[PDB]
Amino acid sequence: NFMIYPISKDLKNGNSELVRVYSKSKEIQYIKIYTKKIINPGTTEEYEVDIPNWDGGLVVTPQKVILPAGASKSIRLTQFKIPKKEEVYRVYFEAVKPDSKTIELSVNIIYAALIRSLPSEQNISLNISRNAKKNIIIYNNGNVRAGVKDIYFCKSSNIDDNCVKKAYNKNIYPEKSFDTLVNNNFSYVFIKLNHEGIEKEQGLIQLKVPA
Amino acid sequence: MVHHHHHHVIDLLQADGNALPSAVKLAYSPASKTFESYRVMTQVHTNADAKKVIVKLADTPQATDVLNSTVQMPISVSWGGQVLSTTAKEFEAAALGYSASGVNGVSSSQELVISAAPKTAGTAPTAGNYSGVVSLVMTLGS
Ligand code: NI
Ligand code: NI
Repeated sequence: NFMIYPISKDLKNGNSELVRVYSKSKEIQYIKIYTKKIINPGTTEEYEVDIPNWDGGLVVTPQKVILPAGASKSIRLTQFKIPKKEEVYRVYFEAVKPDSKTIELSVNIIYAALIRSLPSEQNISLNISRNAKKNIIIYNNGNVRAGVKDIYFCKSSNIDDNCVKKAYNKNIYPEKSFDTLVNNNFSYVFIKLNHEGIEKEQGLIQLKVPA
Repeated sequence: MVHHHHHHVIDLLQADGNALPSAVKLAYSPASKTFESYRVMTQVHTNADAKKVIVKLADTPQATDVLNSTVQMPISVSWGGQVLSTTAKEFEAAALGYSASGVNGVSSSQELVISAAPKTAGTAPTAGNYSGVVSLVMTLGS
């Protein structure tokens, strides 16, 4: 029984970050930590798979902690290599029972942290495309995921309030493509991405290709 | 104030504000051919933008019996009105919910219904130990 902070992390330039683990328990716990890599993320083809600790892109020190009652610990996470493009991982935190100080079906809650292994120069580049069935397709040409908040299928070239604001809220990861589920005859499209602090807002528009 | 870089947390608690337990036993009773449900309401403690929390479990849980693994009796686990599959279930905040606290992450007040099941419907029960575990996994999505 414990809690971790935080549950999502970005890692750039080879610098480590820490995930902290806090016990809510009166009994001493034993915690093991393991990393899975996320393949074809953002897609319907997204799955997880176990990787090793130093050659898979993530360095996790340590992977086993004795966590005394009410104690807290730090786990270090750093990238092995700096990738050419964004890779994404999940780091699991699990109470292992050597012992943790009808029947019993003990409940083991597990937390996993989403880790973004980021490239040196974050570059965002989007492509436009038309499907078979001529749905409109967005492709990620950049080395970093593209968080799409809202897409503007403008009738005109410019953003009149007649255009159809369709919300997608989806991350399009590099080398991958995304279906707008729109085949209609829009002239130009406008895409809105996410920001809060520091990382620099931009806005972008891409011409439709005909059906 | 000054960042305070990271902004995402998850902590699952009872809606009491109290902790979940390690082990749980359903009372074993016929009740006109039924098995009672270990309901527990929940809190989910998270910072704003929490809402994209996903929940999938490590493996399909089993009543586990070494000496006899012969027969297994199903277990169905409901959260937010949805069953819980080894397949990740995208959730929205599911707090109901939305409030703001610059000092606090505001709760998500509803019930987890672990409702153990039978292999065939309307079923006469077998006899045995049925030990076991249920791993539960909280994360965010890509
Ligand atoms: Ni700093
Ligand atoms: Ni965020």
